Amino acid sequence: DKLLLHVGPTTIKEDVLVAGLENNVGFTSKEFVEALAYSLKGLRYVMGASKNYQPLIIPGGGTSAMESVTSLLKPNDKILVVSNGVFGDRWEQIFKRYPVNVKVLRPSPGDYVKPGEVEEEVRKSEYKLVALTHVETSTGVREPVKDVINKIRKYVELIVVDGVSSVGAEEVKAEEWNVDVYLTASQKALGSAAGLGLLLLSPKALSILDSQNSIAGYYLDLRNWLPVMRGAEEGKAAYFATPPVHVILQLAEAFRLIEKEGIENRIKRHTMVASAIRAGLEALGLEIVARRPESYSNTVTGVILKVADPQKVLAGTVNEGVEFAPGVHPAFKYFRIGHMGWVTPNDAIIAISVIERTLRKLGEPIRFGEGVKAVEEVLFSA
Amino acid sequence: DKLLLHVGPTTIKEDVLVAGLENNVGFTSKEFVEALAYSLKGLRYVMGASKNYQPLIIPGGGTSAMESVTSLLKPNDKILVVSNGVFGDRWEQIFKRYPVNVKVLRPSPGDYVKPGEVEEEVRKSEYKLVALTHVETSTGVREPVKDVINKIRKYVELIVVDGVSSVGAEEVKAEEWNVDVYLTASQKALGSAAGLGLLLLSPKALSILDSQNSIAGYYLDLRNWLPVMRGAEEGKAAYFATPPVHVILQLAEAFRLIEKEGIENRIKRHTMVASAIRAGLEALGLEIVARRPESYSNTVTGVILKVADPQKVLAGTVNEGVEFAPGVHPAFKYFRIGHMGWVTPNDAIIAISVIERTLRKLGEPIRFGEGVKAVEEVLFSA
Amino acid sequence: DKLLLHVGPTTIKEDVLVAGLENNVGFTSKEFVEALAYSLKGLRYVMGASKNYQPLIIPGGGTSAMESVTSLLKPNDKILVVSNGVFGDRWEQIFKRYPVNVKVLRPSPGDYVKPGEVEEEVRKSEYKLVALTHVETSTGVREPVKDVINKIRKYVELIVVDGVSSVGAEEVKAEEWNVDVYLTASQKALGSAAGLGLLLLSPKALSILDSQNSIAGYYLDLRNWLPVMRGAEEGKAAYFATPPVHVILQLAEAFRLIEKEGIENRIKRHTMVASAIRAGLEALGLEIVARRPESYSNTVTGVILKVADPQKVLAGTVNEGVEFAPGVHPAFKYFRIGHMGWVTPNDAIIAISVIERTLRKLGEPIRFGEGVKAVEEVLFSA
Amino acid sequence: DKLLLHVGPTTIKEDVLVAGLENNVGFTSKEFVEALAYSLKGLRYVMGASKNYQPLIIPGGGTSAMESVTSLLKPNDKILVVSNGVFGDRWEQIFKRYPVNVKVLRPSPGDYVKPGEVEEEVRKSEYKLVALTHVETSTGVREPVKDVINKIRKYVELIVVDGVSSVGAEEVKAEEWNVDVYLTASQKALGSAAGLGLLLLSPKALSILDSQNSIAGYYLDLRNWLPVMRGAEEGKAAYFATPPVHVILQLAEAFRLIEKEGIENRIKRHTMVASAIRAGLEALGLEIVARRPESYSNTVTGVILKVADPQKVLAGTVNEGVEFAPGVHPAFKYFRIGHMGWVTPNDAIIAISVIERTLRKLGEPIRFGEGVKAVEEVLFSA
Ligand SMILES: Cc1ncc(COP(=O)(O)O)c(CN)c1O
Ligand SMILES: Cc1ncc(COP(=O)(O)O)c(CN)c1O
Ligand SMILES: Cc1ncc(COP(=O)(O)O)c(CN)c1O
Ligand SMILES: Cc1ncc(COP(=O)(O)O)c(CN)c1O
Repeated sequence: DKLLLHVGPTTIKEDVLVAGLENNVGFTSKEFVEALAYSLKGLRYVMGASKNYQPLIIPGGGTSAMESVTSLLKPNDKILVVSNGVFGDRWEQIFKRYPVNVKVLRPSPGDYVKPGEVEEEVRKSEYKLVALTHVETSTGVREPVKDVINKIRKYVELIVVDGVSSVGAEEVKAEEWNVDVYLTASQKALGSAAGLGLLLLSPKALSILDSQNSIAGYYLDLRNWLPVMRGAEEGKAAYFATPPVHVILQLAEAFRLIEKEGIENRIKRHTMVASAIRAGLEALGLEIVARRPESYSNTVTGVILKVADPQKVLAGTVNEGVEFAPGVHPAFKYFRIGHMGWVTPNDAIIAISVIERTLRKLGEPIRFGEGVKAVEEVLFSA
Repeated sequence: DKLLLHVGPTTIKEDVLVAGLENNVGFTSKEFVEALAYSLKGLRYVMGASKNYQPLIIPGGGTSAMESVTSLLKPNDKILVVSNGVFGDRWEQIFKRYPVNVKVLRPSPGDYVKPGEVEEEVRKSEYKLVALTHVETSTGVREPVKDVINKIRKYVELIVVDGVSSVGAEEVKAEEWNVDVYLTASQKALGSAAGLGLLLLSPKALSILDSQNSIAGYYLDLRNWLPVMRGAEEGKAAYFATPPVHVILQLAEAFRLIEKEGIENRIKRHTMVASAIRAGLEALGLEIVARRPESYSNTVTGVILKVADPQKVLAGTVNEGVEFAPGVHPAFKYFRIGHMGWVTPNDAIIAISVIERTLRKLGEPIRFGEGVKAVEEVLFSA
Repeated sequence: DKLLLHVGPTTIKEDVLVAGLENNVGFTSKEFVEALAYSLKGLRYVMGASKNYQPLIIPGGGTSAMESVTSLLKPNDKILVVSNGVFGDRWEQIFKRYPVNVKVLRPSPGDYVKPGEVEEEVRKSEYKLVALTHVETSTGVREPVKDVINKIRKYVELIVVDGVSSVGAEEVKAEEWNVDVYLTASQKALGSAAGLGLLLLSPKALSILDSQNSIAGYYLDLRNWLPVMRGAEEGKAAYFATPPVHVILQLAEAFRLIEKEGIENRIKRHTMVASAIRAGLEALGLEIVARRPESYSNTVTGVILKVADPQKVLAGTVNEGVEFAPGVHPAFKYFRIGHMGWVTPNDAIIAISVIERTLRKLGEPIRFGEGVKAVEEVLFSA
Repeated sequence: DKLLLHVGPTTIKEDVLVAGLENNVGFTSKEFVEALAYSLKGLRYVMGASKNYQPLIIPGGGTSAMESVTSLLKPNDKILVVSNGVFGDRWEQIFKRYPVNVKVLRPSPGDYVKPGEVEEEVRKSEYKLVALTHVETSTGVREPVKDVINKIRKYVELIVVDGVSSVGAEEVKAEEWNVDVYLTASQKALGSAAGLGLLLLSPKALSILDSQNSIAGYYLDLRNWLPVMRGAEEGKAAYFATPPVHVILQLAEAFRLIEKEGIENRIKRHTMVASAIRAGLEALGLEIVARRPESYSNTVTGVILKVADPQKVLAGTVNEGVEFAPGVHPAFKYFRIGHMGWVTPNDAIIAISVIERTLRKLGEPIRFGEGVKAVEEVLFSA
């Protein structure tokens, strides 16, 4: 019966996986072209953008989408990374491989960089590109990206947001907020199979691709994928390199279900489920990793353990039918709950119940019983 | 009932697709680790290599596997590409993005570069790396890789072979032939879902990764994927970047079926089917694109059309229940047959039958009836 | 790659089987009710009947549908069975269990009972019920049911036709021809999973169910299933006994595909494929079991073997990737080809090719080569 | 994400459904014969019986298996039915169609017939057959079958038990308890797809089939299915009437999983889950339909509603992601929980949570919060 409440893949709807069972479909096939076109439109929809913004779906995942941003860069370009933890630091790790200049702002552990501190930095020095993380998966911290952008937009040429753990769950307004690259992956809050990175580009980013050279490699140069994406939307097949055909069939079904629910409702569901889970944790007397309550993400929650060993908690919860994620930040001793994608009020009950039973057996100080009760309470106020 | 006799994906066995229907599996899951370990061993098996050779399975496909070879290179390295057509030329297109020096040898259209000509060139200039294409998909031409390598091995540091349209269908002996990188994709003669590049590295290539810097980017630096692969074989999960989890489940099932059939039998099946198809084409009085009979690949055959329009043949054959591939070489007017993966003697009958009926309707001069008869004859001598 | 060219199940379309993958559907579920209603309408469509005719879908298959006809009978009722072989004789075997009087007409082996001979019998004696077989699966013989009925309609109270191997492949006009019960199964020319019998009742048969007692048992009394069928069409769930829920989901998808193709086209496809196969057999110099050419059914062909052992032919063809059916009539030494459901021109080529190769190996006198050629010829005249 | 906590089908494991995706399997196919043989052995295993007891798997379900017991009867035979409700009464409804004499014992509503009362009746009159219901699905009442049989065995010729809602969940010892027919269906505690009745016959029942005539019809005469079952176990195909081939593939996979878990563990799991659910109901202050605690079945629990309308509860719970079953007994106002098959401790938490939230909204007097707490408590004492 095992539940996957991990950081992605999470539990995938059966209808989504089943869409990948076509034994005679390839990259030129009519069924593929249609699924690709449909998914490109789905991307515009979940990110809040009109047809002026160009969607791309490329092989790999969040990390390949991130590296592909080098398609917009030239040697010696100046980049500012606003990093709240592991995945903010990945921008720096990627850019270390390229002839570019990188400055990184970091907050105290588990905190977030204030919009004021980013504003101050973009006024001090001239940046070609600013990189933000919408939800930092290592700590469960959501950056106030709208607030940051409103402040910095006029000082910088390009703004990119890693929405890998946010798109499909948190409010995203790529066009309204004037983001140049908003990216995500297939296996998180979109709730589909892994193997794709997804990007939405502003007209300004698109102009760079159409008119300038870049420092990109071959596979991850977005100029190489553009003909494939443009073609698909005009109902034509084009070939750059073979895409994950069947993973894209599954993505199109995920997007069908997302449009059926509606993005607003889907955001509200994530807010409810996450608040319900956080109520349960607090009632138990457990501390959340994220330092600032306004930054509690609706996809990931870090749970601090004062006594028990996170490793044993994880081994134990799998035994009781839920796979959670390990905590990977040197400043904290914790584990993570992934609550995203197709997550329901019932998943919130199971999560807090499995946490209660596992911690009681391992001798972590908690208020047994209080957790599920607090969850039920929040779910009732729906 | 439509047949996919394309260049990859081709028709995928139902058992293979079904293996991807596990809705609660992620990159740390025990089921994933096991499928990854199993597939890594399968790779050693289909490429003819002992445990001293290191397998890697990365996201994307043949093009990402090819680009990842930059992990073995330094600025100003000298590379020789032996190119028989489109996919040989892709090596040059990739290496144009990197600070390296590239020389390319090309034969007459539809021919292949003789081992003597490669020998001569590696004696004239000192090369860090030589790139070969086992089967050139654009023309259906198989390079005598063993013969080339026996001649050049002592003159060059590193030898890589693009086995994208050969591995799982043609004889491959990576260790015996002393190849440093043998690569392929998931969606060709392996007969699985698209989304993966596969590589097998010699101890010498492995030593470079373990001890030297390179010109690689981030996502395609093989050093970043090595911990994941090493870990999986020791039954441990490790994370670099999310792999196409469910595509890997499918690959492990493909490898289970391959081991059941046996690699030698599988090679024999491809040889039979391809010879049977070529007999049918010849009986019809159709010319094959590949110039030299010793190079007729057992995965792809280019079919020259003297009168009818290839585009119309393709539209027509889909109507009669087979999707073939377009011919993409400026020197020829043709279409391509993909005969690889799970292909059977019965697929050979259908292919030549659908070709007969389609060409008859479009007015291409052929000997009606003779095709299927010649196919049946070859199949009967099994 | 094995082909199932048997008498039912035959090869099932993937889309049909996949429709059965819903892990949370039961007999009251909205998805089930909808599939049941849809299939009941599909039944009216493939049998040529308006809304005045009542469809029923019951558990089991052709034999349970046949036995359920006892729902229309009283003790001492007089029945005439027109039997062309094994499945005509099944009517008598069923009715032997009931307090009824049965007379059977039979022709010479492999022949059919002429409409004149049935007319003569219904004039001599008064019958409550006449039972016909549309296609007799043991011999491949199609009875001219329209001609029989036109002659006998005025002399008899009730006419039932076993369309198990005819519905979905041969012309069926239940209302126009004034049939009282036309029945079939799910696993034949409808091309779906086994586990259901299907019946279409005239207003006169329906009046019997609504107003009279019968000799029926419990499970197979159609009066017990009527509330379930009527309910489903009015969008309501009702319970008699648990039906094969998921088999019914698959049937609804089969009917979706049938309506997409159109019944007329589907009949034409079966006629083409069967004629193509018969041309191949004749060109080979093989004799067909059915004695009279006007009775050659378009779903089944019996193939006489003069020398080889049918058992060995069957073992051999499975080896070459096609499962045919055994010949089970004491008067003949033969095997059977099932060509029904999703059968295509390509299946006809494979069938005759596999027959040629298998017979050549076993030393049955045939004209090698001529078979496939004659098939191709008929397919070309499409 | 909807849960099916109904009376059968319940939620089916994905592995089980997937086993039915084989598009080229029929009744003579080697894959079918193997699945049938395997399932017949599985039946002996879950019912506690050696090879002397004969398993049969027939089309339809529990009602067809029940009617097939007429295969053991002769005109004027005397039958005693011990009926605890709806499905006990079905025995009488079936036997009303046959030339037999039926006496029925019934207890007060929601109670059960004591072994003493059955003993008294079998001493007063001589009975050919006694029919028992192991779990009466309408009320959730388990009959102490072992105790009844120990008392009556010497006074009656044949004993049959309807184990439709018990086999795979409750202890069953058919051989040790000397039962002549123990029957069930595919879609209940076995957790597979609907479409099959399953029966296990004693040597004495088998002797009747082999040596005597009966009052059975045709399709449900077990003598007609015996050659099919005997054949399959000796690895040979035989044909009586087409079985639900793909449903049988699924059943064999269900039995594979059952053997993996072990029958004793599976019984313990059902006991735990059911006790946990009953604790939750009691903590809420809800009354259970079953009158006598020793008879609380571990597959079904009737829940009495004092204020709210059962119909609205059912409509509401579907909305909150669980489908339960309606209450169908004139003496009570209630709904039913099905907790059987693949049911887990986590399903118990969800069930009582969904019940709490739904009842709170409809104004049924309950102790909010107390339910889940009591469930968690029982699960923790595992
Ligand atoms: C915020 C964030 N950004 C980037 C990534 C990298 O994504 P991927 O593993 O798909 O390459 C992740 C990893 N889940 C992530 O959570
Ligand atoms: C010989 C050859 N090499 C490289 C490639 C590129 O592979 P991919 O499309 O999977 O990136 C192909 C494409 N079929 C190929 O056939
Ligand atoms: C003509 C005919 N009638 C009746 C039947 C009985 O159908 P079933 O096996 O589904 O009970 C068959 C068997 N395929 C048949 O071919
Ligand atoms: C105890 C009992 N016996 C008999 C039956 C009848 O079974 P079916 O609906 O499969 O015919 C049922 C129905 N669930 C049952 O629960």
